[PDB]
Amino acid sequence: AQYEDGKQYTTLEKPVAGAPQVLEFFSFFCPHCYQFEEVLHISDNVKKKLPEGVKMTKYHVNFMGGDLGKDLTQAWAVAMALGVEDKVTVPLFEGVQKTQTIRSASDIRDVFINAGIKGEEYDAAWNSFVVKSLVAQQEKAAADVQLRGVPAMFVNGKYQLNPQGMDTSNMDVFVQQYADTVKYLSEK
Repeated sequence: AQYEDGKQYTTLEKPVAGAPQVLEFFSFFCPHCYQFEEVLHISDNVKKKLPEGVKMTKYHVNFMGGDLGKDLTQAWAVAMALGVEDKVTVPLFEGVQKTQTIRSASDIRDVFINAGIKGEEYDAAWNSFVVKSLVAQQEKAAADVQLRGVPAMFVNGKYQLNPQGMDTSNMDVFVQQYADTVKYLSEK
């Protein structure tokens, strides 16, 4: 074939019932995630090629950056709850990996404040049980697929993207190949 198990994707031996259709895992400590978001715009290009009636989910993971890693997962829960993912993703990535001005929960908070979310509104979210379950979901989804690395994408809880098996000579070509694979896996 032209798409073959083990080449552009791998198949999960232990399939995951009821999973989100397109599920992506990242970490703000993850250098390739930085690339995936800021240089490649993977999530967005995948979306551009998905059929619609297709829900796209992105979750943070705990296993990088120790204590701040967890904070970052709670903060992403807050971002999801407030629907401000698009206003913090870039300053969070740059704060962790470019300028290195994120060192504590408080610095994470500053990004939101400067992105216009109100202090009160952030702290309330931060402490809300809706946010707790949202953190729980993120962890549960990671746990369901035996996740030990990011960036990672899963399609219908049964296929995992395999980007090491795609040409990286041209960044645009890498993205299209990636996205087209998601779409093929989507229709499978």
